[PDB]
Amino acid sequence: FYVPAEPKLAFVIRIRGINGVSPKVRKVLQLLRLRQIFNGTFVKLNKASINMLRIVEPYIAWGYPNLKSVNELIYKRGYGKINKKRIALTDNTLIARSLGKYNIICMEDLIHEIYTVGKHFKEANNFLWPFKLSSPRGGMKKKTTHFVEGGDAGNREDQINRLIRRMN
Amino acid sequence: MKASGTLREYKVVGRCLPTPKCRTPPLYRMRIFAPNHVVAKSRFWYFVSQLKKMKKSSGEIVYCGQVFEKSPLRVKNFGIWLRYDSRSGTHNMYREYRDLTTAGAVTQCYRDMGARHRARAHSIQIMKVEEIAASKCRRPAVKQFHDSKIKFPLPHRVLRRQHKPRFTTKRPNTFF
Amino acid sequence: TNTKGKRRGTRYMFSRPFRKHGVVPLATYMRIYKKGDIVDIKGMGTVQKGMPHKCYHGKTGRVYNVTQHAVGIVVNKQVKGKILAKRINVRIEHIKHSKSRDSFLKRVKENDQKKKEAKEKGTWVQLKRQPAPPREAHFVRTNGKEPELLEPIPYEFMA
RNA sequence: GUCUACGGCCAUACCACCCUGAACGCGCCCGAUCUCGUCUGAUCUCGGAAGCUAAGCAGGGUCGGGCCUGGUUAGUACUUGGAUGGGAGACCGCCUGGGAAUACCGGGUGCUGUAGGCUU
RNA sequence: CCGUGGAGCAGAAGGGCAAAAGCUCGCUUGAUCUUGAUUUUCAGUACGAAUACAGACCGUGAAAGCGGGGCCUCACGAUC
RNA sequence: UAGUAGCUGGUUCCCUCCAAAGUUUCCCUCAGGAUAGCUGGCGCUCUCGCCCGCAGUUUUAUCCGGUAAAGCGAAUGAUUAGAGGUCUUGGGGCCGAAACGAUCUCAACCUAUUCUCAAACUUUAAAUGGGUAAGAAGCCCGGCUCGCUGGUGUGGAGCCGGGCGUGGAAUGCGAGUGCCUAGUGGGCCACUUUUGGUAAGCAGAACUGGCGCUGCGGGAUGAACCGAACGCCGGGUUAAGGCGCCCGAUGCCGACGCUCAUCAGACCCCAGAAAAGGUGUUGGUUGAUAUAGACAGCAGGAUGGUGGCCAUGGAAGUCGGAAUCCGCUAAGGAGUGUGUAACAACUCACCUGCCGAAUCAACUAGCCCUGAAAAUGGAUGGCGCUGGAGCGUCGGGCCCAUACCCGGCCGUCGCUGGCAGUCGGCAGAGCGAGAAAGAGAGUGG
RNA sequence: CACGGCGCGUCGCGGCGCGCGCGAGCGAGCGCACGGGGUCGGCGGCGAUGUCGGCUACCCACCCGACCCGUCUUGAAACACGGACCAAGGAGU
RNA sequence: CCGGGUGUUACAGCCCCGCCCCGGCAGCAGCAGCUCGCCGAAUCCCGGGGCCGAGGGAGCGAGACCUGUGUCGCCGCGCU
Ligand SMILES: [Mg+2]
Ligand SMILES: [Mg+2]
Ligand SMILES: [Mg+2]
Ligand SMILES: [Mg+2]
Ligand SMILES: [Mg+2]
Ligand SMILES: [Mg+2]
Ligand SMILES: [Mg+2]
Ligand SMILES: [Mg+2]
Ligand SMILES: [Mg+2]
Ligand SMILES: [Mg+2]
Ligand SMILES: [Mg+2]
Ligand SMILES: [Mg+2]
Ligand SMILES: [Mg+2]
Ligand SMILES: [Mg+2]
Ligand SMILES: [Mg+2]
Ligand SMILES: [Mg+2]
Ligand SMILES: [Mg+2]
Ligand SMILES: [Mg+2]
Ligand SMILES: [Mg+2]
Ligand SMILES: [Mg+2]
Ligand SMILES: [Mg+2]
Ligand SMILES: [Mg+2]
Ligand SMILES: [Mg+2]
Ligand SMILES: [Mg+2]
Ligand SMILES: [Mg+2]
Ligand SMILES: [Mg+2]
Ligand SMILES: [Mg+2]
Ligand SMILES: [Mg+2]
Ligand SMILES: [Mg+2]
Ligand SMILES: [Mg+2]
Ligand SMILES: [Mg+2]
Repeated sequence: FYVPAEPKLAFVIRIRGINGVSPKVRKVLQLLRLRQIFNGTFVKLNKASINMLRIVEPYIAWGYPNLKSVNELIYKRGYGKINKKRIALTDNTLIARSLGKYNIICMEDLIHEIYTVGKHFKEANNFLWPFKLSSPRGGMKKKTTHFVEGGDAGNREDQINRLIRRMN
Repeated sequence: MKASGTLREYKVVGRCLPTPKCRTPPLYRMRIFAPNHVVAKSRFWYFVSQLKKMKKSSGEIVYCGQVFEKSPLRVKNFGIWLRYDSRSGTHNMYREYRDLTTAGAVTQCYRDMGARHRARAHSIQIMKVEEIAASKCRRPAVKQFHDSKIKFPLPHRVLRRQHKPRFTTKRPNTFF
Repeated sequence: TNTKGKRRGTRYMFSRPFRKHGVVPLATYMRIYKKGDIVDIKGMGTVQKGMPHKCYHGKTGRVYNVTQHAVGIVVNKQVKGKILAKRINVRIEHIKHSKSRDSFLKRVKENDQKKKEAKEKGTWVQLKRQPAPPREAHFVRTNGKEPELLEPIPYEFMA
């Protein structure tokens, strides 16, 4: 048997509101930059990220994004955080200035670095503003319960791509 | 488990991570009936945690793949050994069904359990599924379909599509 | 309400461990504490002189004053919504060097040594402790023996 | 191989009984003028060297007790977080993580620091 | 002869204690004079209680040391 | 004299921004104050367009604990039951003048076991959790001062000078600091933990979130439940919940079953029910016997010792006490029941004839039914619904919130953003362009 | 095939890479557009005493929503208290 | 024609099994427009319906030998 390498990149979408959140869950959501329902972001995986996501399992749906999902998310919803301002990325020079020192100079560099989790994935992801996704067309199964028991919360390995296709 | 839609049968094999104590732990294989591979892996971890001293954090899914039906065109009799939880006590049972696919038979089993004993998928623990010869079948509801010259009519056909001609001057016929 | 005694609710905290009563081993007395060591507090009921208050039991502080028999240490205490770094005097029995700092010190010496080395070699070496990375791809070899089936066992009552 | 003086960790070192101890040493042992102290030179203190491993002490033994360390019990008990799960309730099942303790069955029975000896 | 405390340590209880913190003797008055710091309740204020010091006079012991009250946790009181 | 009032009542325009507390300590303090806490306003010191810090979070190390659990063949304290020993004593007897000389015993005792326990027990001992560290204020050198400590320029501390930048876990984020200060100091509710109480929409705590201070979609209705928090609008999509009609949405040729109620059932909080039962029906578990011919059903037998022994006035089998044998048999119990005072008589167990293939139990769990009685007429929200519009497991599609996405508009905050360059026949129209800096001025080959 | 000059070519490994000069880092026009937020260089009717426009405001109808304010309070539509209606005066100086 | 019985290819068929090039041939997640999947750097084309159009001096080239114009920047192209 050939066990493939554990995925290094995950996509996380907040699927619960602001009302009535435990302080610890609130702090972890703030750290992950999910301050609004149907916000999304990329997270690189390690022990710290695993435990951090486990703490906030009931509030997020996360999975392993596909290359097409990364492409579509960057091109359609991708805005850059330039000068503490949310600027839509309509030209390569905006990327080139904010990430020139890291040899990211266009959309292709940004997408490649995000998808392969490069040496400066932290800088690229932080430059990337959190994605504001629309409500899932076709509806959710059940927001409250876990994905394994027929809900939407928790970890879904590759079904996050199906979710993204309708949420963006 | 949420028995959503029609179930699928998955072969899942897993093992503990290598440790200084033992280089190569034995691989354990199980048949899981599940809507998809994610819940299949979850059920595998649950069952193997009950059986052996194994946990997902101290293990790994070596392989997980759907196993397709060998003969999906031959109607077969399936015997299922099952273990379920009632409102007071747990019971082992054996039920036979009649279908073309093992996954279809197991889905029938889940629906029948829900219908007859109000047992839920998180309560049912499926144990064994075997093709059973018609001579070895012992439930009359399955045995009564074992004859060469099967013959029966459709006595009282209830009119469907009752609303497409919502106002019709006939009184419908139920004998065809 | 409760009582404001200094030793209320310490019958287990200040007690001695099982089969460990009697003479205090002298190694505790024969340790050297200087100015600035990170040190742990653990009240020992065998000696009653210089016993720390129960709220500092299990806390870690920094030594700022060394005296004939006792040591003054600065330790943080959470009082309501604020933390006070207050200094207390504890006799040497109820104190113990913290091993949380020596690991970092040894790491500092070791990565400083490996930074000094390879400086002439020009190669690259990692110093920051990266978190546990995800497991990489590998092959699991079956040795001709197929994995054995696992099935749930039937219910049958024990009691 | 091992002992003495001072120790560190304080039973893997303790407890009961049995066997063996070459040399040095440690002891038992012989006396009370002096130092010293008792009802009593028994203890303590002092002065010695006839005898002895009897005892202490050291090593070893016991399908030994204990102790120490593993397996089993056991993914059991318990438990963080979740559900418009079940149940009249009492309580229970599941999802996400952590995860014990008896009985029972194995292995072991002091390591070591400084100084000074014996084994010429 | 056995005896890990199954006794005692003023008192309630709990903790602690075996060539001792218990019992018996010898000598003494650190229960003395003095400025600060700190802990306990706490507002981080007092009183009360307590803890490490420092400066003198001492006690005890061969000495190292120990002692400025009671083995620790309670036994107490502003302005005028 | 407009006496005082910690107590009632009232307390007059708009928009914008921020936004609480019912808790700590003291008070003749408990309907009130003071003080911390929570708020606002005013600022100030720096910061980025290599690096500093900080965190209701994790990771890697390292300590702290005595709850949940467990244990009593471990200490303390409770606690059931039998085993084996002895004289260590006592108690009923017995042979003995007496004798631990002897017989049983009952006991206390000892040794191994055994059943069940602890908020004020414990050898063990979690999960969740509480500290500390993760570098420049750090490491590595050289040298001075000391009245302290000193076998010893010993130890320690403070000083100077010098060298090392891969800024030494992840993630996120500008930070620090100072004045002045209102209101508050009646709280309540919910999951989980938990004390008193028979219990309570009772009384009292811990953590978190809410209500109060808050509107919106759903639960018919509703301070707290589920979803979601709000500037004025258009489009799209959802959450929770729903889609017979009221009432937007299944007017799907939806899937598989279960259930008949002369009191059916119908969705967290939540608004009503238990023990015990059913040959109603549907599943399941276990054990039997049946072509050496069962289960019914229809018919024949259902005997002797002996009216067995003790018995009672009478007990022949049938009120009572043990046992329960034999020969005859295809079979008959010293008897399963009805009957008389006793019999008698009937009947059963058991075996035969006809009939010729499946039949018996004992449990267990679903729905339904009995258990099930209150007062104005009455409420799955109503109508009503039974090839469901009920119950369980499920699939597509559809409906809509002030939530989410796109767009417009108002305002606030931030960029402590840009513009004095309107530089014009005296001029030459730029400083948006990935790369710290001159559309530079002139002199020689 | 986002290949396209000549050379001196080691700026070179065996040519490709890859450097030094070539008036020395200046070829120009037109045109189309998935290109830093809509235009038409496109049109059609009805208009003098019966017709055109008038958000709001006057009256009326319909569907949906909708309990009376102020106050104390944990909690007010309350079977808690003040309030028939109108004008003027009326309380942090 | 039906029912009952026997049985093992007969006047039907079914299942498994060595090979014959895994025997050979299409074809292949099949418009035999539903027998069962996951997808698209391994994905492009065309069409229909609904709502909106906020903003308003972006410059080009002309060269101190001229002073025009209002279709301009980035990007993708075509012709000489
Ligand atoms: Mg909520
Ligand atoms: Mg739709
Ligand atoms: Mg919830
Ligand atoms: Mg003597
Ligand atoms: Mg000896
Ligand atoms: Mg001997
Ligand atoms: Mg042993
Ligand atoms: Mg030695
Ligand atoms: Mg020799
Ligand atoms: Mg003494
Ligand atoms: Mg002194
Ligand atoms: Mg004393
Ligand atoms: Mg007045
Ligand atoms: Mg008052
Ligand atoms: Mg009042
Ligand atoms: Mg406690
Ligand atoms: Mg307990
Ligand atoms: Mg209450
Ligand atoms: Mg609020
Ligand atoms: Mg609210
Ligand atoms: Mg209701
Ligand atoms: Mg809308
Ligand atoms: Mg409705
Ligand atoms: Mg917007
Ligand atoms: Mg209405
Ligand atoms: Mg009032
Ligand atoms: Mg109020
Ligand atoms: Mg009244
Ligand atoms: Mg009143
Ligand atoms: Mg009135
Ligand atoms: Mg007026």
